[PDB]
Amino acid sequence: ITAKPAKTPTSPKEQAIGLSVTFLSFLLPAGWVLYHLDNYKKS
Amino acid sequence: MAYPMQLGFQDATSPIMEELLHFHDHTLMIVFLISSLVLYIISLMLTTKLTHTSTMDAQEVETIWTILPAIILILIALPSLRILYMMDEINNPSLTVKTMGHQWYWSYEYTDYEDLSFDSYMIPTSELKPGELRLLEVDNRVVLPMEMTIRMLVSSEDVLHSWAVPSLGLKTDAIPGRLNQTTLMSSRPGLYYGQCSEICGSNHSFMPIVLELVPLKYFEKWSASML
Amino acid sequence: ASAAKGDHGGTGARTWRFLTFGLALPSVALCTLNSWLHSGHRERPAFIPYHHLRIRTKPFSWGDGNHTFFHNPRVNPLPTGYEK
Amino acid sequence: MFINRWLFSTNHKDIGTLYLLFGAWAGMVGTALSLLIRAELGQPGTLLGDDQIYNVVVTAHAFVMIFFMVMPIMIGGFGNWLVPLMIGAPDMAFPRMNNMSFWLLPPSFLLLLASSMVEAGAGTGWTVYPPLAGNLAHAGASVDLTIFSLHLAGVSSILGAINFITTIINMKPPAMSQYQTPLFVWSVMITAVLLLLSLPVLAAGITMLLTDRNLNTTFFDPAGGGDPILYQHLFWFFGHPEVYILILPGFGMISHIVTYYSGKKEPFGYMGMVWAMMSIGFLGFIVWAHHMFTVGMDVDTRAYFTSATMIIAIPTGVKVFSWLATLHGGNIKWSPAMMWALGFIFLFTVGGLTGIVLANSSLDIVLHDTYYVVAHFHYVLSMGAVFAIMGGFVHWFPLFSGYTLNDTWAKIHFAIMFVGVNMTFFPQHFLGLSGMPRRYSDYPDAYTMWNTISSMGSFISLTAVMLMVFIIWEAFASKREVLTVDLTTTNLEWLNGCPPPYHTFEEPTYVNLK
Amino acid sequence: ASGGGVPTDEEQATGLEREVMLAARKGQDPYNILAPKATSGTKEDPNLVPSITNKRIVGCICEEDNSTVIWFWLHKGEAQRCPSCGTHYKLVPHQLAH
Amino acid sequence: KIKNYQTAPFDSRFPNQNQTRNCWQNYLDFHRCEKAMTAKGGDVSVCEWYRRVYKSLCPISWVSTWDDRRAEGTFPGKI
Amino acid sequence: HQTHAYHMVNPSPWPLTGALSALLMTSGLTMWFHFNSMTLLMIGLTTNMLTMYQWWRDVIRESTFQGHHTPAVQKGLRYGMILFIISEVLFFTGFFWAFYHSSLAPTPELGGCWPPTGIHPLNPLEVPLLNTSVLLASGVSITWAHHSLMEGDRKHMLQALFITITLGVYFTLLQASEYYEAPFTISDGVYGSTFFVATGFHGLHVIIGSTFLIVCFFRQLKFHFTSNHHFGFEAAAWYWHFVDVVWLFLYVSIYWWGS
Amino acid sequence: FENRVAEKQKLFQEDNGLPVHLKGGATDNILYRVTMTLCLGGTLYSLYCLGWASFPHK
Amino acid sequence: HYEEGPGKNIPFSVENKWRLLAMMTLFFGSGFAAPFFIVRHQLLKK
Ligand SMILES: CCCCCCCCCCCCCCCCCC(=O)OCC(COC(=O)CCCCCCCCCCCCCCCCC)OC(=O)CCCCCCCCCCCCCCCCC
Ligand code: HEA
Ligand code: HEA
Ligand SMILES: CCCCC/C=C/C/C=C/C/C=C/C/C=C/CCCC(=O)O[C@H](COC(=O)CCCCCCCCCCCCCCCCC)COP(=O)(O)OCCN
Ligand SMILES: CCCCC/C=C/C/C=C/C/C=C/C/C=C\CCCC(=O)O[C@H](COC(=O)CCCCCCCCCCCCCCCCC)COP(=O)(O)OCCN
Ligand SMILES: CCCCC/C=C\C/C=C/C/C=C\C/C=C\CCCC(=O)O[C@H](COC(=O)CCCCCCCCCCCCCCCCC)COP(=O)(O)OCCN
Ligand SMILES: CCCCCC/C=C/CCCCCCCCCC(=O)O[C@H](COC(=O)CCCCCCCCCCCCCCC)COP(=O)(O)OC[C@@H](O)CO
Ligand SMILES: CCCCCC/C=C\CCCCCCCCCC(=O)O[C@H](COC(=O)CCCCCCCCCCCCCCC)COP(=O)(O)OC[C@@H](O)CO
Ligand SMILES: CCCCCC/C=C\CCCCCCCCCC(=O)O[C@H](COC(=O)CCCCCCCCCCCCCCC)COP(=O)(O)OC[C@@H](O)CO
Ligand SMILES: CCCCCCCCCCO[C@@H]1O[C@H](CO)[C@@H](O[C@H]2O[C@H](CO)[C@@H](O)[C@H](O)[C@H]2O)[C@H](O)[C@H]1O
Ligand SMILES: CCCCCCCCCCO[C@@H]1O[C@H](CO)[C@@H](O[C@H]2O[C@H](CO)[C@@H](O)[C@H](O)[C@H]2O)[C@H](O)[C@H]1O
Ligand SMILES: C[C@H](CCC(=O)O)[C@H]1CC[C@H]2[C@@H]3[C@H](O)C[C@@H]4C[C@H](O)CC[C@]4(C)[C@H]3C[C@H](O)[C@]12C
Ligand SMILES: C[C@H](CCC(=O)O)[C@H]1CC[C@H]2[C@@H]3[C@H](O)C[C@@H]4C[C@H](O)CC[C@]4(C)[C@H]3C[C@H](O)[C@]12C
Ligand code: CUA
Ligand SMILES: [Cu+2]
Ligand SMILES: [Mg+2]
Ligand code: NA
Ligand SMILES: [O-]
Ligand SMILES: [Zn+2]
Repeated sequence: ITAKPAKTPTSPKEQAIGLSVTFLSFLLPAGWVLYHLDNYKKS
Repeated sequence: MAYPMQLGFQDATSPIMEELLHFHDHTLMIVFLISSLVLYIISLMLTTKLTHTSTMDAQEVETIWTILPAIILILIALPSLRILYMMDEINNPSLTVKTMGHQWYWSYEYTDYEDLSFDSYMIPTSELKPGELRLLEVDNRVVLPMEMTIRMLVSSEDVLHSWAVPSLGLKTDAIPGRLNQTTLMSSRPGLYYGQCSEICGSNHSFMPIVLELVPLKYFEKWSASML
Repeated sequence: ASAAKGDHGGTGARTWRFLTFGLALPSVALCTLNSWLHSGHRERPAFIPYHHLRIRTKPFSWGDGNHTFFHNPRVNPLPTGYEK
Repeated sequence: MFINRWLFSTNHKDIGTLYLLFGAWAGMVGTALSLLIRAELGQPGTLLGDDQIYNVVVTAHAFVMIFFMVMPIMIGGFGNWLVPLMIGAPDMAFPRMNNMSFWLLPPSFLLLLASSMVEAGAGTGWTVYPPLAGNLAHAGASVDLTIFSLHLAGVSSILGAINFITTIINMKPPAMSQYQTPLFVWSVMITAVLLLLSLPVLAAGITMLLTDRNLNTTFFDPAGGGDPILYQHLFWFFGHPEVYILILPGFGMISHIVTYYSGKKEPFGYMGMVWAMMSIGFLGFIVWAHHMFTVGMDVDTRAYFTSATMIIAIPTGVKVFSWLATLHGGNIKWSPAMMWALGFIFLFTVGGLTGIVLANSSLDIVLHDTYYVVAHFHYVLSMGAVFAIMGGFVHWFPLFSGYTLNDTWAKIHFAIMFVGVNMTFFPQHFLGLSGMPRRYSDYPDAYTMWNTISSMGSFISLTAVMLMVFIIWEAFASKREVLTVDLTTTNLEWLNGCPPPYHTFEEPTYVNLK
Repeated sequence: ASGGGVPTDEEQATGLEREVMLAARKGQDPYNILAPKATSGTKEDPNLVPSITNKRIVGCICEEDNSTVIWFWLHKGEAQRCPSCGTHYKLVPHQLAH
Repeated sequence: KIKNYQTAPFDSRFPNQNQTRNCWQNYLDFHRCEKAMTAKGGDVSVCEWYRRVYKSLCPISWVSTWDDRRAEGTFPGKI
Repeated sequence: HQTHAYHMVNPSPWPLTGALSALLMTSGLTMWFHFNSMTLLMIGLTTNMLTMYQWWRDVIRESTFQGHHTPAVQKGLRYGMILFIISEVLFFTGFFWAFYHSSLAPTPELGGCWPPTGIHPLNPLEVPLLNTSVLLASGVSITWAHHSLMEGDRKHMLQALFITITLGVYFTLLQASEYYEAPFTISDGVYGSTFFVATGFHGLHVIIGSTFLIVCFFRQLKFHFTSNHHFGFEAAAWYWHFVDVVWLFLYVSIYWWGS
Repeated sequence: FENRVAEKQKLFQEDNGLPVHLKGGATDNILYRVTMTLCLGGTLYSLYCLGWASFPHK
Repeated sequence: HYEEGPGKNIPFSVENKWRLLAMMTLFFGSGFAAPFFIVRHQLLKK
């Protein structure tokens, strides 16, 4: 395929943030729940 | 039972299960061969700069790759069906035993002569004895005479369960309102384990099956002692 | 089969109206006669509390939860028998 | 305007887009469930400490992956986008009914998550066999909500099937015979026929489960003369067609992807490929009882179903060999999509061959309700339906968005997923031959090595799913607009540009008869 | 025995249905219901491709029974050729608004 | 007069995995034979073979339920 | 400005109100069965009927009034309706399978016989036979109505169609009666189960089909149909034959052979 | 009755850019508002009821 | 008429890649978290 160069280029810094933020949106909430499992059972 | 890092089938306890292993080796050679041939040929197609992008004639070659696969299926079906009908073949059992599935344990009935029946529950992990197996041991084993044709009748008094003993090649669903026949013949004495093979609620993972295979005289004296 | 009548030249409304009033409605009228003849009530049978009948695994979501939707006191017993 | 366009759509591309969005969200729900599963099995013992909760996780995992991720993406998504464009049709035949097929799915899903939030959920398996699914063993609303979820998903797919069949039959250029329609369109029409015939039998079964639970019927209850095996027959009568429904559009997309990235004007053996997909559709209706080899059925029946199941290998073989034949002498572009498609050909083959092992009723006695079945079907849904969805998505994202993906990030995503799924599912074969039951929350101790490896692999695939989200964000974040697409002469869906306009083929194509 | 009271397409058909119906009475196909008949499609005898714009997608079934359709845009101006078989096609713009 | 009974033998009327009818038949046959005799004076003994087969094959809980229902008047089969 | 014959439909809210009505009826049945309340059901049923009305109304507007129904659009709707009816045959097939399964291998709980011990079946020669006569008659009367319309005959179409509906309603009142009078219930084991659920779904389809015919009757009154364009009428006629043939199968199977 | 189809064809073909579900006039609007209100209100009462049934109430 | 072309044939804005990141994060995030909070919810019920 061929394409125009990016209209709004996304630098390494910017990708690092988007990837970091993406991963954390998945991991924090699951991690919170799995970490508090004992607290849910003893209750 | 299974042992750690086991790859294949539990060792054959009956001659029926002996036949399944040799049929499995057969079928698996064929699987490996085809799987390897597909993997190889993909890589053959993908490893040349040489091109032929024009229209290719499909008649001659479609013959080859329907007839060949069709022959392979027959090479598999033949012994598959030999074994199916051999399994079914009439046996003349010396003995009938019923098993009723329950939430969440097996009940057993030996009622040819006397009214012998007991409940069989998993040994809790906190109550295991030195060298006993987690999730597999039962309070009351199914004692059965070795080297003799036994008829198992399987059923349930609540939900579906299924009565399995992988070493003997056995799995018969346990359905209320229904009595499923199967036949059992251990070539050897010992302990032969199995697990409820139809989801039946909370404790489906925790209602196992232990067969204890001993000589007839020990079986007779056991039975008398269990009344 | 040809059934046994005749017909079948061109296919008009006229033919199908012929069959509507010549065969169809007369058949309905005969079966209506034949029915308003073998009707009137019948010997309601001795109640036996067979376990394969009057099934109750969950109360019905209407009434007292023990009557079926088209309950007829005359011919439908409850699991404990017919009603006074 | 936003409402008139996205809640009131009658446009095949916008509805295809709502489907892909819905599918992608469902995929996340489906994935979380699969990680809870593999968390519980990741070391010996109990994690959730409640094997009804485990049973509910497994049930919902399957409902979500099957009914809310695969079908809506493949048929609702790629189907509404591509089928009209590939036959130069101005939209689908019933473009307003098409919108209701889509809006039935959010309600269907709300019913499933309600099922899991009320009482103790439905710990039944996706098969929902009675009497466990019954009003004694599963008292209360959970199973009824599950039944009603399946009813709405059912109506959605039946109306969709009528829509694709009508559209593909009636809305081709007048000069295009069905033997000039591309293979993806064929895959969807044959899929739609399967959906038309099979779902109404499921609706019957689960409606009879609804009356046993709530109106004192006894269809499946021995006390009233009923039979639980009846429900199995009705469910599997649908359930086998269902699995071919899950893969046929997959086959369609694989055929286009392999053709395109081989730099070929056509797939090898077009008519053979049509024949194969139709044979597979037909045979898929006369094999259902291979799901029932252990319920206690007569030897002759078990020999028929063994034999009828194996036949399917032949037509399926003609597709596999025809894809190798398409590659042969190709000018191969090692694009991300081609990688997915080459992954597909290999893993699907592996999965189908373990299927052929299960076809032998004899062996199936030992393998049934073990992890050997779980391994078989994850090789053909989580390396088959999923790999064909990925290949299609990276291949057609530019058409749908106007934007291009980073090809390097996408090859990286492929590499991570391939290791993930192979580490997750290959060992389950061993767990199966050695006799580990399925629908188990804990296992005897000998099973720990392969369960640990399997659970670790489940995590490597989570990492790919997370990267995927980032990759789609990067594409939209960077905004690299498409210019040129090769092979438009044999890929009509690209020929109106990227994205194509809201209205396409306002002027139909011109095709001579000669 | 009989009578009337039931309108005809000629009396009561309207909008695009009426337009399709009246065009077919004159043997015209403005709404692309019929497959065009090919010419020999040479330079001298090109395939005449009606359009309401200055481009329209052709699809060429190069030979009878071919399953592969070759798709390309035809622009107003000099006769273009099918990239697979070379048969010529010419755009003949403008129409509709009658 | 085979007696020397170990278990119910193969009955060619019931050759497949589902043995429900086999149990049921032998239960009916016994209580039938038992009624013939406990009416016309003779010896339950001639009914014995039906008794041993149904006892061998039938779940305790089925027999138990069938017996309770004979007593109740709700037994659905014909004796 | 299109130069194809097919119908681009205006943005519609009815697909959304349809889907939500589906959620309201299913969650309302759940509310009814389990939490002893009918209000969700009452609302879903209402919005469903409101949806149905406005959607099919719009189809009339689009066709009779705006003329978007070219021969191509009509050919499509034909396929659509044939495909819908096929889907309904497979639904019923599920219940025939159920019936044949239960009745061909009666279980011990039933006395090992069909009919089950304690089931006193309806005489297939009484109201069942009348019902058969009524649906077959309606099959004749709707065919006369079809030929009347094709031949331009307004009065005779309306007469034939009125008759077809009357017979439709007659069947419905008869079935309501024999439901009331039946000595067995839906809870009389698998006999009651198969009987009331199979014939009860049939009964619903008779009402749906009757409703469709009535819509066709009123549209004909307002002169919507021409002698050559009347797909609403053919669809209703196809549906009505379907309902008729399903009844013949129920009669032969449940009422006659199952007696 | 008389054949007033031609009247209706004029009304529904009037070039006012109104969609087909609103083109009949003010009652189309009223009926739509009642339909959409029952649907959206019913769906919120639905979400409340799932709320209710999600937590134990002896 | 509606808007056509890149970033305009979708029901979400791509005008700002950070606003977009928030939306994608909420959307795939609500999906993945939902099961964890259902397990939680059932563990707490008893
Ligand atoms: C994941 C961990 C692997 C564990 C291995 C254990 C070894 C230690 C004991 C070291 C050895 C100890 C000796 C004990 C002998 C016991 C014999 C027995 O009981 O006999 C039964 C055994 C016989 O099986 C075996 O003989 C082992 C299977 C190996 C197959 C070839 C793969 C080799 C590569 C390994 C990487 C796997 C992951 C990727 C595999 C990719 C998917 C197939 O168990 C089976 O029946 C397995 C059934 C698998 C069915 C799938 C068929 C598809 C195959 C496709 C191959 C693609 C080519 C690779 C191409 C590879 C490129 C990617
Ligand atoms: C399509 C169907 C599908 C998919 C994709 C999956 C995916 C996975 N499944 Fe699934 N599974 C089933 C269908 C599927 N499964 C069924 C039907 C059962 C049986 C249920 C029962 O017994 O009742 C089951 C059972 C099952 C068990 C057995 C439970 C038990 O017996 O106790 C396990 C255990 O490992 C498991 C694991 C996994 C894992 C790790 C993944 C995945 O994590 C592997 C990696 C794949 C992904 C993460 C895919 C992500 C795709 C997307 C997100 C789409 C993105 C969208 C766009 C680009 C538009 N599955
Ligand atoms: C897309 C989904 C999909 C597909 C395509 C298939 C394809 C096949 N399946 Fe599978 N299957 C499932 C999804 C699928 N399956 C699921 C979800 C279950 C269980 C669900 C549950 O219980 O919850 C299941 C269960 C299942 C069982 C029951 C096991 C048990 O529960 O005990 C069996 C038994 O025969 C089976 C067989 C097959 C066969 C023979 C094929 C064939 O169609 C495969 C044919 C393909 C090949 C053979 C490879 C390509 C061919 C060649 C390279 C040519 C040469 C080949 C030969 C010579 C053989 N499947
Ligand atoms: C368990 C029991 C075991 C038994 C064994 C069972 C065996 C079953 C066998 C089935 C036979 C199948 C064969 C397949 C083919 C059959 C014939 C092909 C028909 C066909 O294709 O022919 C065409 C169509 O005809 C058509 O539909 C047909 C047109 C018919 C018109 C001629 C009929 C005239 C005779 C009298 C008509 C009946 C009376 C009507 C009123 C009755 C009221 C009650 C040609 O039409 P035509 O001739 O120009 O005129 C048409 C009439 N207008
Ligand atoms: C509690 C149960 C109640 C049941 C309820 C349901 C019933 C369904 C019926 C619906 C009511 C509709 C009836 C219509 C009646 C009259 C219509 C008026 C028109 C008329 O009188 O029709 C005439 C013929 O019909 C006529 O005699 C009409 C003939 C009527 C037929 C009735 C059958 C009479 C039976 C007696 C004889 C039986 C013998 C049959 C045996 C042989 C069969 C093989 C012809 O008209 P015309 O000359 O072409 O018109 C001139 C221009 N249009
Ligand atoms: C002449 C027929 C008139 C029909 C209109 C009257 C009533 C409403 C029901 C109609 C819907 C039809 C089928 C639904 C299922 C079962 C009903 C069977 C028909 C019926 O009405 O049967 C009655 C049972 O009523 C009962 O419980 C039924 C109580 C009502 C239950 C509501 C329905 C719940 C089930 C809905 C499932 C829908 C799934 C469809 C799937 C769509 C496709 C994907 C019989 O009465 P009885 O007192 O047992 O015996 C008579 C004794 N004197
Ligand atoms: C107490 C009463 C309770 C009633 C509520 C229960 C439900 C009732 C449903 C009744 C069905 C009504 C259907 C009305 C359809 C009217 C619209 C119509 O008929 O539309 C026609 C096309 O048909 C079309 O779209 C095709 C129309 C397809 C509709 C198919 C309907 C059957 C399916 C209904 C739902 C089944 C549910 C099954 C449950 C298990 C319009 O084209 P023509 O007629 O050619 O006219 C144009 C000419 O005038 C030109 O000169
Ligand atoms: C337990 C409770 C479960 C409840 C679930 C109920 C589910 C949904 C709620 C019902 C909402 C339905 C509202 C009316 C829908 C009418 C559809 C219709 O009439 O669809 C037509 C197409 O299908 C055709 O013909 C023929 C097809 C007509 C389909 C009729 C829709 C009824 C759906 C019933 C279920 C179907 C499956 C039954 C088999 C098991 C018209 O196509 P459109 O794209 O609109 O217009 C195109 C234009 O060219 C017309 O001018
Ligand atoms: C159409 C032609 C296809 C040709 C293939 C055959 C298909 C169907 C017809 C066959 C039905 C009768 C078969 C006769 C053989 C035996 C019947 C029998 O008895 O079958 C019973 C149930 O059949 C039952 O209801 C079976 C109920 C029917 C299920 C059939 C499934 C197919 C349905 C889909 C077809 C699409 C329909 C399209 C609409 C026209 C099974 O119980 P047994 O195992 O006896 O248990 C007793 C034990 O004590 C013995 O050990
Ligand atoms: C299968 C999908 C899941 C994959 C694995 C996800 C693991 C990623 C970790 C992200 O999770 C965080 O871990 C923290 C700890 O590392 C938790 O804090 C907990 O522990 C801290 C100290 O140890 C305290 O400060 C906090 O209050 C307490 O909530 C926190 O809630 C959780 O978000
Ligand atoms: C996605 C949708 C999923 C839907 C899930 C299905 C659940 C539908 C159930 C409807 O719930 C209702 O809520 C009422 C209140 O609004 C309850 O009042 C009940 O609660 C209290 C009893 O303590 C008191 O208010 C009353 O006496 C008593 O009737 C009532 O019983 C219950 O039926
Ligand atoms: C005749 C038909 C269509 C040919 C055409 O119209 O183009 C073709 C298409 C696919 C062909 C089949 C497929 O190639 C699969 C089979 C291949 C074997 O070589 C012959 C039988 C076989 C079953 C073929 C018979 C016949 O040649 C088929 C059915
Ligand atoms: C009103 C109309 C006459 C004028 C016109 O054609 O519009 C006539 C034609 C056919 C008549 C109908 C048909 O004769 C069928 C029915 C006959 C009943 O005797 C009265 C109601 C009945 C439903 C009639 C009502 C009305 O008189 C109709 C509808
Ligand atoms: Cu008992 Cu699983
Ligand atoms: Cu299958
Ligand atoms: Mg099983
Ligand atoms: Na565990
Ligand atoms: O399968
Ligand atoms: Zn050409």
